[PDB]
Amino acid sequence: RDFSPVPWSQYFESMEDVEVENETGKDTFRVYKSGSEGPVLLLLHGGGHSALSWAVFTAAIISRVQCRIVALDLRSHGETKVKNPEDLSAETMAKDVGNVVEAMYGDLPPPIMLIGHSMGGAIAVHTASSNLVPSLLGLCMIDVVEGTAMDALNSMQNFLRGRPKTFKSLENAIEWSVKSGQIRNLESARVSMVGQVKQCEPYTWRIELAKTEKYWDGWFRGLSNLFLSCPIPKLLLLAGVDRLDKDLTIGQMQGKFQMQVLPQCGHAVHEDAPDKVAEAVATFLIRHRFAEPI
Repeated sequence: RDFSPVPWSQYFESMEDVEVENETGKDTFRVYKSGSEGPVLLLLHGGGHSALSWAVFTAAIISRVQCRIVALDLRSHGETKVKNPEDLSAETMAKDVGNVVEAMYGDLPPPIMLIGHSMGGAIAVHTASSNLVPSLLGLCMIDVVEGTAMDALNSMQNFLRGRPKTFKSLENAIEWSVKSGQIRNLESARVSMVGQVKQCEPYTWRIELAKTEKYWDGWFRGLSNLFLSCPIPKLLLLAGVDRLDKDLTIGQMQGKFQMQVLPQCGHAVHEDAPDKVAEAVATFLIRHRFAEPI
């Protein structure tokens, strides 16, 4: 099989480094974009990943509904450069998302649907909840359930600590990511892995997720009810997570959010089964008349 790196340009129409001047100075956030019409799907990746994890999903969703895509490298991930990379509190990260949207569109933002996986799902909710994105019309969390969130992350640490510490080349990192079982979908791995690593000082991991543990409580505490309280249509996609917690079960009985079950994936279902995620998102968008089918 071919494990050579595939660039972002095979999936996104453009990319930009968005400048943001915040309390700690002047930061730059990397975004990969696509499309010209329809709602902007603002995609937030999970811990240790990057916006490139949404590459294959982007091609899949664009072929189903008329929409735009803005995949964001969160603080300390991918190619984003902040002055205080240690601060991964929910508060700061949500603020970043709002600041990025503000810088990208100013006073005339397009309709936006937040979509986040794991850590990104929590950040998506904190952002929507704090009303940091004025034009928000919908919210989606992928495999994020407060009740078991901490346990999901802890089960991962064992794997994370055992991974190779460096790779001779980007191609070897990609080959390892597939053969290790981390990324089942070869297509996604060839493009997304470049976002998970960086050149040493050979490649090494962009971030040691274990160092962010002090912020996990802030990411998930009260997240389920926080999600339910957001005054916009909502979507919960389950893949690796097999159950709702008590809060969401109650919310579901109250009809507060749409829910869909996708094929199991211990990692990122948006990388492993891009079109299944796109199909679910497209259905939701069409259901609420947020976008037109292609």
